[PDB]
Amino acid sequence: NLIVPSESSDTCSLIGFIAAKDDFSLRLMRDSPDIGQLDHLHAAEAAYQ
Amino acid sequence: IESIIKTATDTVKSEINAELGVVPSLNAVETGATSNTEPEEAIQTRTVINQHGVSETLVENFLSRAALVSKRSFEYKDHTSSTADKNFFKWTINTRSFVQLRRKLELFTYLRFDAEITILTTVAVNGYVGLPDLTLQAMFVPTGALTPEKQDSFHWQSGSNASVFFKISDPPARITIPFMCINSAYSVFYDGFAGFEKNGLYGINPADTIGNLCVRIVNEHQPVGFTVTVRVYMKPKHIKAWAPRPPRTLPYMSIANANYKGKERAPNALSAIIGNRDSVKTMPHNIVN
Amino acid sequence: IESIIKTATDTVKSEINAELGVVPSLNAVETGATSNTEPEEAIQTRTVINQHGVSETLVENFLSRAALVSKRSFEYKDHTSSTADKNFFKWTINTRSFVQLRRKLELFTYLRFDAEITILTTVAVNGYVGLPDLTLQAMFVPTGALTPEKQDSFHWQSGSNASVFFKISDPPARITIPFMCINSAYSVFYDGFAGFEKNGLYGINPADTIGNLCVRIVNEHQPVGFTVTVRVYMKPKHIKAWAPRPPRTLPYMSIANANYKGKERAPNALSAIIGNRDSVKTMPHNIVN
Amino acid sequence: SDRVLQLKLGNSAIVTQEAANYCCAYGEWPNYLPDHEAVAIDKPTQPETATDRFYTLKSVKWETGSTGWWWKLPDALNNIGMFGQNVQHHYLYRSGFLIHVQCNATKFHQGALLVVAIPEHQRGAHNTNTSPGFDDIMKGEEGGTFNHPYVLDDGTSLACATIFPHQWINLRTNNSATIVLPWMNAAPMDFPLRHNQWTLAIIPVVPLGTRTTSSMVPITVSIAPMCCEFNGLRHAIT
Amino acid sequence: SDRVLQLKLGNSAIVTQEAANYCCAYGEWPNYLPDHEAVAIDKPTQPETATDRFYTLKSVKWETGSTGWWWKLPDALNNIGMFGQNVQHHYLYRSGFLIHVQCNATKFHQGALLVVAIPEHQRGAHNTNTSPGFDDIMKGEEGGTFNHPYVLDDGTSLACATIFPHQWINLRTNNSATIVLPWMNAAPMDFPLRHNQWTLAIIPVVPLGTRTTSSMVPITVSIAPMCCEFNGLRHAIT
Amino acid sequence: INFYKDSYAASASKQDFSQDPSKFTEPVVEGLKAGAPVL
Amino acid sequence: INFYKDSYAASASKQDFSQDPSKFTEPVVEGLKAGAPVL
Amino acid sequence: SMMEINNTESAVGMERLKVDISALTDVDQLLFNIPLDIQLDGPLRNTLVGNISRYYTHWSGSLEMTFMFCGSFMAAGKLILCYTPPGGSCPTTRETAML
Ligand SMILES: CC(C)Oc1ccc(CNc2cccc3c(-c4ccc(C#N)nc4)ccnc23)cc1
Ligand SMILES: CC(C)Oc1ccc(CNc2cccc3c(-c4ccc(C#N)nc4)ccnc23)cc1
Repeated sequence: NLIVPSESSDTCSLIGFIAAKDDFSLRLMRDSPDIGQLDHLHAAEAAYQ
Repeated sequence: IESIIKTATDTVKSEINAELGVVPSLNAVETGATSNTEPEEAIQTRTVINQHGVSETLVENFLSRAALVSKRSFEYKDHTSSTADKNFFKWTINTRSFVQLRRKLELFTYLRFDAEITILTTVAVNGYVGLPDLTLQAMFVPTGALTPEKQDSFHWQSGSNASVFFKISDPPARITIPFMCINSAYSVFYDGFAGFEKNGLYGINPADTIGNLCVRIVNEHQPVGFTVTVRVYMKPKHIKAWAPRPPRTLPYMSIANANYKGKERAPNALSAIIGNRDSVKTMPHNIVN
Repeated sequence: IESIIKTATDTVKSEINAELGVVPSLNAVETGATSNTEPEEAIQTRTVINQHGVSETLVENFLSRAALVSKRSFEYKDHTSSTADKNFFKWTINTRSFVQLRRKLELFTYLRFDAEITILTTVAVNGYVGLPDLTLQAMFVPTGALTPEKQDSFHWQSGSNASVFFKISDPPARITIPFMCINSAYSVFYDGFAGFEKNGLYGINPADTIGNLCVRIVNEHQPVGFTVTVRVYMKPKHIKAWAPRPPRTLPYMSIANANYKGKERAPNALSAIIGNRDSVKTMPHNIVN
Repeated sequence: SDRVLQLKLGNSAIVTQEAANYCCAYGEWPNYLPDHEAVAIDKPTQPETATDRFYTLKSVKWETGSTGWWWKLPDALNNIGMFGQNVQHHYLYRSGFLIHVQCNATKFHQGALLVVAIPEHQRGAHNTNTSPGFDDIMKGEEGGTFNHPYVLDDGTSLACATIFPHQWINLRTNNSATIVLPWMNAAPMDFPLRHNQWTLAIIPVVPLGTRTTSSMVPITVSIAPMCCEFNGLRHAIT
Repeated sequence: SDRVLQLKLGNSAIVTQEAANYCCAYGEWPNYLPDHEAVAIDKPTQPETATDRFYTLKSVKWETGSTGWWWKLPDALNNIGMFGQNVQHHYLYRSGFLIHVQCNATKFHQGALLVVAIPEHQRGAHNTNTSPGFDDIMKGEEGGTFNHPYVLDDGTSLACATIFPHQWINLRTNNSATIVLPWMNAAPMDFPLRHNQWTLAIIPVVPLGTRTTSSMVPITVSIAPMCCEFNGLRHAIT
Repeated sequence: INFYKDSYAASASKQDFSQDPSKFTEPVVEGLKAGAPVL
Repeated sequence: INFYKDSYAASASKQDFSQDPSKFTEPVVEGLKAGAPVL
Repeated sequence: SMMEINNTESAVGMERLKVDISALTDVDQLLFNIPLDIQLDGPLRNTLVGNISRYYTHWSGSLEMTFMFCGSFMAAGKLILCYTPPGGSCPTTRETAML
């Protein structure tokens, strides 16, 4: 159990981390689905003016 | 230690462990080091001879593929009465306009590379007569050179500017620009102001200024109008990269800055980058049979 | 014994035979071995020095020729009012659609090869103005990448996807895709279910998933409409093959499965694969003079 | 001499006095996975004699109308003995198989069984576009029966099935068949609940006949896994 | 340095930062049965990492009135994981055990647990001539509680139980105890369903005390069989 | 002629003349004989 | 194949297999140990 | 790099990067789980391993998870962290997960 004395905070936090090990390998490059655009960005048109 | 790595590491067999004072799964994140716990320390392993190559994650391979950096459409017509790109355009060269290349490049702080440029041109008849085989001129106009004001201005005589002349029926025009920063690397990010006064631009290293790409149709206008679209692709090559960064999460807003708003709701909202699940005990795609 | 065979075997002369306990024409099919009876044992032979090469039946030569795997027609027009392939299409990559390649590949259980892809494009005027020299973009969209939703969506900026840009007046576009199974060989047949739940697809190894081929016209639409047809050819090369199989007899029904019905009557009916003759004593094409 | 055979594996033995040699599929023998072919890095369990033994399935009756029978491996064994318990507790499995098929009758009987081991026997459905369902494919110890053995239920043919590892049981000649199967997969290990490497098929190409008094003529199947390995220990799916 | 310990067996690992050395009972370490001591002649199954791993039992609450707890080996594990499946399918079993007992509290808590492994802990009943019944003895994973820990429920004494392999958990000093048990039997193997070699006993000789706010203080037991062998394969008793 | 950096880009390999048909024609544990009856 | 006079014209350099991840994973002044606790 | 394990509504901003642990009055309770599908939008996605891997389609090799306890010096406790190879449902009881 989480066991704490009266003057410690009754609730405590975990931070979780992840990494790859050095046996890790990646294959077949693709466009990442994490980014996109619908319009032009602001001031992009102005690069032509 | 710096070493040559071509394949992923092998796994050794491991036995039972029961040693006092030896505790390889315990770590201290506060040092800032990543965990050094090996699998052979955490579980009993078998021997595995690992053949998986690591070449596809080379920074050269990761970055050196051609990406769209500029796309412009203009009317090829008689422009005597237009308000407009009058048979030519000028582009102030930047990499911030197209998010897929922008996000890849911004994984790094400093980059040194040469740029392979491909120019792809396409033509459509304005609202048919067939498509003309036009000649185009692309002229690099460096910092402080004069840009053309007209399709037939004498700037296009190009005595010292690099120009390439190319046809629409040809393969795409291709040139390499050398690495041309006045520093040893481009500043992908710049925590500074461009000028000696306070009013100068934030976020753009003056050292990285390339110049202008000016593109005209060389032909006189025809009796009918066309739309010409020019696409510029850039491929980094002979790449060096330094100090990798947290990737962009929020949608870009502007080419001038890193300003951020996020999507209205997760994923990639300012308040929540990952989409919500019901609780920390909920397994979203749980296998049930 | 494994040996190098370049030509068919020679025939030796043989004499009369009359040996007790030696009976080379007798066999036992129940072992599962094929008959080892030689011609020199069955008849009196002459010596024949055999020069006939065996190179054309090499698995490399048998399979490594280009076959049509995908054919799509779409309208190149203004699509603002269409319901339709609106100047582009997406194809989920498979080999089961065209029976001649499908049957050849299905002579084997496991195959490992690289794929040479040729893209042939053709255009006709919709119901004449001449034919335009269009630019097309083919983009490989692997598993879990985003496919384009529109002809001009930003997915086509192709920062990390492989794209090829090619003209209709060019020779057919050609690339090689490497052998890309997550296993050591493709599973030509798969006696299993794709998912951890019961509802997943039968008959398709998830390990063999290639992805999507997305093809657009790069040009803006013209004032008149065209039909564009795209043909994709695949040629296996650097081929390894394992465990040959009974060939397909019944017509294929579906690309999802081995489901079978047969023709209404022989040949290749479910009840009769060979066409009928009148009796086992009837010689159908008997020579009579 | 090639007619008498004893197979001994663990606590189980089979003798036959009327074999016809035996088949080693593709000339291979079962082996454990070597280190230069391994993927999963946890130390595998290798139960040996607890798993590597003959399991005898329920016998089927050979009748004049019989179309033939099939059993899928590992599915037919996935719930049997310590083999089944290890497949239930482990994500990954690998093994060979030794298959012994048994069918005696009198010298006044006639009939021939094609006994064939088919790798990746992906079934078709008859006369439909819908793929075979889970309950059509996954039969367990009982196995299934052929719908159309003449096309092997897959639109191909029985006549060419001798390209696969096989023997015959010809009641004139022999009363048993033996096939030794190596590991036959594109991956070095697999999840045993969703993919079957081998289908055993028993097809009566010549029907059972006699003019003595009829007796029930059963066909009996004994299968020993060979060189069982299991990886990815967790709770039982079961 | 003798306060931090990692125990790794199969796919399981335990770390402790507050150990007090660990006990090897009678200075022994678990080993497999050698040929000069074997009785049963069938080849044994040795499942290794499938059986030789920590199993964690249900935790018990240490309360001010607690008399102590016990678990019998192999009984407490006879239905757990691949260890349980092998005991169910085999007549004969042999193994050692590595026992790790866990109990943390605050620096304002006090209390001492005697953690002792008792060989052949043959129980008595209190105040009767009738011997303890089957359901008094055989408790499984839940284990039992002491009736009279002062006589160890056997008419002897708690004060002398330190003759058996033991550690203490003194909440001042340490939060865990570790005991390594060899095979401890007069026969080289035994039938695991009718004889228990070892009893783990946890007895609060000093009761749990504090004047901070009370929290539940659990005691947790993890037991890894070591060098499991099984003989006499048959159907599961189960 | 191959100026590409990846070896999978190469032309086809039509020179592999090794055969072993006995794995398909004679997977019997005791090899057949010519001078003796099979059974 | 490179017949151009400037070496920056060349094709890409995909052969640099040197790594040192410890500058990102272990920039600690006293290197970590396997056989000893970190703090 | 930090997992966004607390990807729940009413966790706002930085709160999504920590999991809060409280004292319990029932033994052996489940505290949290982590979905491992890097392709789908779960706790692993916005990580260094996550963001780089999503430029690729295939992956192999081992992952390391590290948890830092951030209670007071006076806080004590023992946790069990379990990885389950695939094939069935995510375990909901400790006696199942510890296998
Ligand atoms: C007309 C012909 C003869 O000359 C031309 C043709 C085209 C061009 C357009 N080039 C270019 C377009 C876009 C970007 C670059 C960069 C660059 C890229 C990334 C970073 C970062 N991080 N920093 C600099 C360097 C050189 N060039 C560029 C320039 C001259
Ligand atoms: C747009 C350009 C740059 O990229 C492209 C272009 C075209 C393609 C289309 N490829 C493909 C089309 C059809 C089949 C394949 C296969 C394949 C074949 C047979 C078997 C079996 N048995 N299994 C896999 C492998 C790779 N590819 C294929 C993919 C990417």
